[PDB]
Amino acid sequence: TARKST
Amino acid sequence: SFTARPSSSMADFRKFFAKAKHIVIISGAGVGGYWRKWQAQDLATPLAFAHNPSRVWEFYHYRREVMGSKEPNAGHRAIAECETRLGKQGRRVVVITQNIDELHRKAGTKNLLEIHGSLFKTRCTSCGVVAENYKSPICPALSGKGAPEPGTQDASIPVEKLPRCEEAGCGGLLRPHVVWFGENLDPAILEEVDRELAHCDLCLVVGTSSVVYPAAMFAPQVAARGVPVAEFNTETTPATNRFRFHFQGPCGTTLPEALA
Ligand SMILES: [Zn+2]
Repeated sequence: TARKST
Repeated sequence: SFTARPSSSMADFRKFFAKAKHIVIISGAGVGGYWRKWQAQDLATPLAFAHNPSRVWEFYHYRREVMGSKEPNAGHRAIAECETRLGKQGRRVVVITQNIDELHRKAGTKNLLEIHGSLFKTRCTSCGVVAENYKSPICPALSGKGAPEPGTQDASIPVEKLPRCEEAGCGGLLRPHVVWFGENLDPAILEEVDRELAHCDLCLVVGTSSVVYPAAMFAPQVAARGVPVAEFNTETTPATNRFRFHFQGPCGTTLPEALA
């Protein structure tokens, strides 16, 4: 959830 | 679960805007995409960096060069000036930006949260020190590199000639202090975002803003609390129908009007 993604 | 579409009533929005004590403005790239044969998202990853640090640095050298020359646009200025003006009235405006170009900063915005770092900071992969860096070129070996056309030859710079750490006993390899896809955003920055989102009484989402997670869930979190959200974007997004308002157009047109 804190992890950048597209 | 009513077929809830957002209003496009500017006058109704401006009613809220006149009363709001804490406005959160979330912004994105309007300020993938392709450089050479690559999607930008596929360079912006620690695996690209681990396996071809030269290619990644040539890309960020390009981005630094291109962005370093940019002036703020009418959107950035209106957002900055709205902050100052509301500041004098004891009213808060804060910008939470997914962008790494520092254009909000260049426009004079003081309350700014850069949630994905900056083109203009490095971090050392050895000792972890973070530092600002506006040096053009960042190291001599990147001088005149970074050209964007498909077909442009790779620099293939040896790692030793890539940007290096100047701290004592170190000289480690630097990377851009940019949060990459598959990396965690800074926990302290996400807790600060949460506090702004929990206290704001109006949120604007600009330029959008709604395809990179977790930032994409920020405005909807505010709306799920019952607070009005206004989205300014040239097209609709996966989140639009969660918001109170949608103003189509380039935001160098709409935003200046909405914030005036
Ligand atoms: Zn170091």
